[PDB]
Amino acid sequence: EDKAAAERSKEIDKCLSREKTYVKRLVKILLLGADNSGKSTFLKQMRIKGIHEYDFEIKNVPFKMVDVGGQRSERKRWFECFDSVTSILFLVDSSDFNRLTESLNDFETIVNNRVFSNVSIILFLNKTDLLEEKVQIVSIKDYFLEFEGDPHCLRDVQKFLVECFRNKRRDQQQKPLYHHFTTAINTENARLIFRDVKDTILHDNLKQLMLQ
Amino acid sequence: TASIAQARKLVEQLKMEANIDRIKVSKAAADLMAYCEAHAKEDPLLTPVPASENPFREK
Amino acid sequence: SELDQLRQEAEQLKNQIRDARKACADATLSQITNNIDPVGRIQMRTRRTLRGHLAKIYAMHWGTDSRLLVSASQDGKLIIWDSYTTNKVHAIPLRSSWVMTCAYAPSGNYVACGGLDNICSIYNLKTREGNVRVSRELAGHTGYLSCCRFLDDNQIVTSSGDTTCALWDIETGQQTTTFTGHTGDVMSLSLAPDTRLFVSGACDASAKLWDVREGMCRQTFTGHESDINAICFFPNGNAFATGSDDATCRLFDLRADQELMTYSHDNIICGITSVSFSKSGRLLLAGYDDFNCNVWDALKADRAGVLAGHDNRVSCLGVTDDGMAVATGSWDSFLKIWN
Amino acid sequence: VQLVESGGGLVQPGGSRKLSCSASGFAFSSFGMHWVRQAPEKGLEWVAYISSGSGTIYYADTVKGRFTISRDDPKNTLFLQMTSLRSEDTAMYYCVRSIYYYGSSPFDFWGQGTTLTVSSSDIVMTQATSSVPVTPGESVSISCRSSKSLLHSNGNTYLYWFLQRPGQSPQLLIYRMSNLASGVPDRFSGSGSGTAFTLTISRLEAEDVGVYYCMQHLEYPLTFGAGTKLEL
Amino acid sequence: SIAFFYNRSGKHLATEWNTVSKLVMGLGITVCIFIMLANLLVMVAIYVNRRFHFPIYYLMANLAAADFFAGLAYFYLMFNTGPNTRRLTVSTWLLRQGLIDTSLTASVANLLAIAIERHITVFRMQLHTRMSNRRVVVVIVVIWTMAIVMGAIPSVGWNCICDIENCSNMAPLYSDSYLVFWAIFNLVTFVVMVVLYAHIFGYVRQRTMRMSRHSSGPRRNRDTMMSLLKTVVIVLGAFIICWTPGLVLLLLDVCCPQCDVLAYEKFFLLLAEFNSAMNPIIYSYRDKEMSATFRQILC
Ligand SMILES: CCCCCCCC/C=C\CCCCCCCC(=O)OC[C@@H](O)COP(=O)(O)O
Repeated sequence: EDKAAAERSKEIDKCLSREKTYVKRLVKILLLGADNSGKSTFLKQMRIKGIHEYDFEIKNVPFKMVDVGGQRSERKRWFECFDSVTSILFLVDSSDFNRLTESLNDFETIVNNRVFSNVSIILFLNKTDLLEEKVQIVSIKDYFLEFEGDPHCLRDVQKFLVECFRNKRRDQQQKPLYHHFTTAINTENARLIFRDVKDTILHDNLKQLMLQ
Repeated sequence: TASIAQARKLVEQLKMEANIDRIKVSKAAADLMAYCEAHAKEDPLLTPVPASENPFREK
Repeated sequence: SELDQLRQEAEQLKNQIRDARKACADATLSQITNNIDPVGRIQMRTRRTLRGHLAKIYAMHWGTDSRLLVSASQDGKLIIWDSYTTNKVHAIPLRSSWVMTCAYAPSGNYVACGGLDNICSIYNLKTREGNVRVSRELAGHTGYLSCCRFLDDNQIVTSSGDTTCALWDIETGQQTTTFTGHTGDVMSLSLAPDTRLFVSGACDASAKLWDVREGMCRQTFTGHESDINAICFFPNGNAFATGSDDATCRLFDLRADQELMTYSHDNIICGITSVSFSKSGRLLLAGYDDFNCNVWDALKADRAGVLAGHDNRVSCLGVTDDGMAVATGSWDSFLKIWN
Repeated sequence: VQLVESGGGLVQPGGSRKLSCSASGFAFSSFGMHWVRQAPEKGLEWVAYISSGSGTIYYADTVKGRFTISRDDPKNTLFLQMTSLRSEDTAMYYCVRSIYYYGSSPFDFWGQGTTLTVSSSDIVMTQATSSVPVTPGESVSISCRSSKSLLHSNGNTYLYWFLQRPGQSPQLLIYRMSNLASGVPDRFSGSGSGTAFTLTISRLEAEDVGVYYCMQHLEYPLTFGAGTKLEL
Repeated sequence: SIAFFYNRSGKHLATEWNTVSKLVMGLGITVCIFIMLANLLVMVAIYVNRRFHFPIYYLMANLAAADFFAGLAYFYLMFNTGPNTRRLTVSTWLLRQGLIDTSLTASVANLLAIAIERHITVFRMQLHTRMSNRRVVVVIVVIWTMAIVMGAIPSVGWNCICDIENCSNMAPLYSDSYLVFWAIFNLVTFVVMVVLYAHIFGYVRQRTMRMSRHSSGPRRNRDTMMSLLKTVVIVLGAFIICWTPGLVLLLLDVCCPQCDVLAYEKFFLLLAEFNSAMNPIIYSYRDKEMSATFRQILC
C-alpha cells in the first residue's frame, strides 16, 4: 500500500530532525600549517587520503577540525568549500628563521581570499622555548630587514614576528586576528581556541541584533 | 633535454588531431536543426502537456 | 637543440588546424536559423518541493525510470526521492561530508558518490538484509573527485582535480584506463548517448573528446576564458554545450570542430554552475550564481524564461529521460520540480 | 535470513498462550511483520500486523480483542499474546516480514511455523482449482478471480502468488501480479487485467508440486484464495 | 448616560468647537498619519528583503503592528472628543477607551520582548542566524493575548459603573484601582528592561578589555564600546521622555484629590502616542540595509 510507504518517509524525517539540533550548534575550524609546524603533536594532545576531520566537543559545544594536509596548496574556487567555517587556525614555527619568509607567503594568499572574508584568524607561534634558545645566540637581523628592535630580547623579537603577519591583510576592518605564543603545553591549547571562537560569535550577534 | 619527450608527444597528438575528417559548418548546423524539428512533438517542456497526462499535477 | 624545433612544430600545427577550420567555417548556425519560429515565453511552475536536506546541495542525478532521484549535500547524507509523492525512499549516511558529485546506475541497483576524499564509493541498493551498504571503494586518484558517471553495472568513469580521467572495473576494483592530456583540473564530464565517447571540461578553457575503448584523445575545443564547470551532451550525440565562470555558454560540434552559437547577455556577469538540455534539444537550461536559472533557445540564443524561486546559488540541474520535469537544487538546501 | 517462531503447544479452552518469534540476519527495525495462521487441513488466514516503529496495528475480525501483537526491536523479537483461546484457534502460525517503499517486494520471507492445539465487508478471493494432475515437461495455468477489482488508481494491481511445497513454508513467486521475486526461475509468469488472474508455468519440474495460494493487498483485511494442488 | 458620571467627576461637556479643541485635534491628527505610514514602511521592508528573515526582525515587525494599531486607536478617539463626547453612550464609551488600552499595552510589551531576545542571543554561544523561529511566535501570541485581556477587563466589571463612589476623574467610568494597576504594569516593565540592557553593556565591556592583548585585529576597541552605549541611551531615554509625565498624572489622579490634573491630560496623552512614532526610527535606523531598502521602496 502507498500509505505504508508514507510512514517510512515520516520515520526518516524523525531521524533527520534529530540531527538538526546538533548542526545548529556546530563550530568548524580549518587547520593549516606545515611539516615543521607541529600539526602532528598538536593533534596528539587533542583527545578526539584527503582531509582528516576531527569531530570532538568542548564545554558541551560541538567542534570539528577540518585538517587538510598538503592539499591546501590547491588554488581553485571549487576547493573553497570552507566558506561556512567560523575560524581558521594557523600553525607557524617561530624557531625556523630561514623558513619564516616562506611561511609568510602562504599566510598572505589564504587570508586575502575573497571566500574567507567574514572569517576570523587564530595564530599559534609554535615552539616558543626553541625560539628563546635560538635568540640570545643567533641574530634575526641576518635573516630579516626593517627590524629596528634589539635582536637579543625575546619580547622585542616576538613583538616583531606578529607584526609581520598582521601587515599582510588588505581586508583588516571586517574581522579580527588573534595570536598566541603556544608550545607543547598540551593543556591550554583547547581553551585558548574556545575563547577566540566565543568572541567571534559574540561580535557577530552584536551586529545582527542591531545592538552596535 | 627534460621536456623534450613531453613536447615530442605533444606534436604527435597534435599531428593526429590535425589529420581528421571535417565537414562544412553549414552542413553541421542543418543537422542540429533537423533533430529539433523532428522531435518537437515529443517534448513535454517546449510544448506543454495537458494536466490530465501530467504526473506532477494530477495528484 | 630540439625543444625549439618542437615549439616551432607546435606553432605551425596550430596554424594548419585553424586554417582547416577557417576554410570550413563558411557560415554560422545563426544565419541558417534566421527563419525558424521562436519558441516564445516558457513558463514553468514549482510542482513539488523536496525538503529534508540540512545543508547545501552539491549534486543530484535522475533515475532512468524518470521517477526516482538521488541528491547529495554538504551535511554528508544521500537521499533517494520519490518525485511523484515527495517520499523519501532511502537515506544513506556517508563517511565524508565533503562530497561534490553523485551518480545513479542505469539499472537502478547502485549509486556512486565522491569528493575531497579522492575516492568513489559504490552502494548496493537491492540487498537481502533490507539496508544499503557500500559495495566497493575505488581508490587511485591523486586529486579530489569532481565527477562520475556510471557506464554499466560494472563500469564507471571518474574525473578528478589531478588533471586526468579514468575508467574503472568495479568487479576488479582497479583502474582500467587513464585519460591524460589536460592541463588544468577537470570539472565536468558527459557520457555520449551511445556510451562510446565522452567529453570533459577543465580549468584551462579547453574541452577534449575522448574514446573509452581506445583511451586516446580525438578532438580539442577552445574559445572560453575561465574554467569550464559545466558540460552536457546534445540528444543527437553529435554536439555538446559548455558553461564557464566567464558568464558565457557555447555550443561545439564534434564534426565541424567549431563553436556554433554563444549564449551570453550583458545583464549576466556571474558564472554558470550547471548546464542541461531538453528532450528534443530545442531548449538549453543553465544555472547561475545570481540565484536564478535561465532557459535559452538553443537554436536562436534568445533567452526564453527564468526559473526563479530559489533563495541561493543554483548548484544542480537535470531533466528527466522522458522530458516531463526539471529538478534544480541550490545552496538553500531545497530541491524543486518544475513542469 | 532466519525467522524462527516458537511457543506453541497443547492448551485448554479459555487458557492463554504467548507466541514469540525471533529474527536474526536482517534489519528487523525497518520491517513490518505479520502473523498468518493455517488450519490443520484448510488454507491460510491472515491474523494481525504491526508496522515499523509500532505505528499502526491491524487485527482480524475473528481475533480482535482477544489477540494483541507487539514487538521488541532492540531484542530482535516479535510477540503475539492470546487470552481467550477457543476451539477454532487450532492451527499453525507463521511469521512474515514485509517492507514498504517504492519498488519493494513484501511478504518475501516466511518463518518456520509453530503448532497450537486446543482440545475442546472484505474482498472474497476465489480459486476453483482444488486439484490438477500434471506431467513434467508440460505447460500449465492456474486460474483465479476476485470479487472487487484489484487495480488501483496509481496503476498498481495488488495480487500476490505463493507456493507451499509439501511440508514447507510458503514462498513468494509473483508480487503485484506481474513482477517475479528474486531467486525464482523465469518459467513463472503472471497475467490478468483487473478481476481474473492467471499464473503460467512454461516447463514443469519435480519441485513444482505443492499448493499454490494467492492474496490481495488492496484493503488490509487481507484474504487468501483457496488452495490449488498440483497432483502430478 | 455618561453625563451622570461626568458632572460628578468634575469634568466638562463641550458643545461648540474651541481653540484648544481645534488645536488638539489638528496637532494630533497629523501625528496619526505619520504613525500609520512610518510603521507601514517597516512592515514592507522586512517582507520584501530576504536578509530580514530572522527572529529579531519578527519582533520588530510585530512592534510595527502594535504601533500601527495605536494610530487607529487615536484616530477613532480624536473624532469622538470635544463636541462629540456629549453623544456617546455607556457602551460606546467603553469601546472608545478600550481600544486605547489594547494598543498601548501591546506597544509596551513589545519593547520588553525585544530586550529579552537581545539578552538571549548575547549570553549564548550560538549564531542568531542559526536560530529557530519557535520562541518568537510563542512570545508574539502571548504579547497580543495579554493586551486584549487588559483591554477587556474594565468592560466586564472592573469599573465604577456599579461602585459610583470611588473612581477616577480623568476617566469617569474607570475605577481608580485600574489606573493604579496599569501604572504598575508599565513601571515594572521599564525597570526590568533597564536591567536587561545594563547587563549586556557590562558583559561586553569586560570581554573587550580582556581580548585586547591577543586581538589586535580591527575588532573591539573603543568604537565597540561607544556605538553600544549610544544605542542603550536612545532606547532608554526615549521611554522616559514619552512616558514619565503620563504615569505621574495617573498616580496623581488617584492619590491627590486637590490636583488640577484635568488641564494636562489632553497633551500628556498625545506625547505618549508620540513614542509609537519614535520607535520605527530607533529600532530600524541602525540597519544600513533597511535604510537602503526604504529608498528602493519610495521610487
Ligand atoms: C494622561 C494619561 C497618560 C497615559 C495613559 C495611559 C493609557 C491607559 C491606561 C490606563 C487607563 C487610564 C485611563 C485614563 C487616562 C487618560 C485617557 C483619557 O481618556 O483621557 C481623556 C481624553 O481621551 C479626552 O477626554 P474626552 O474629551 O472627555 O473624551
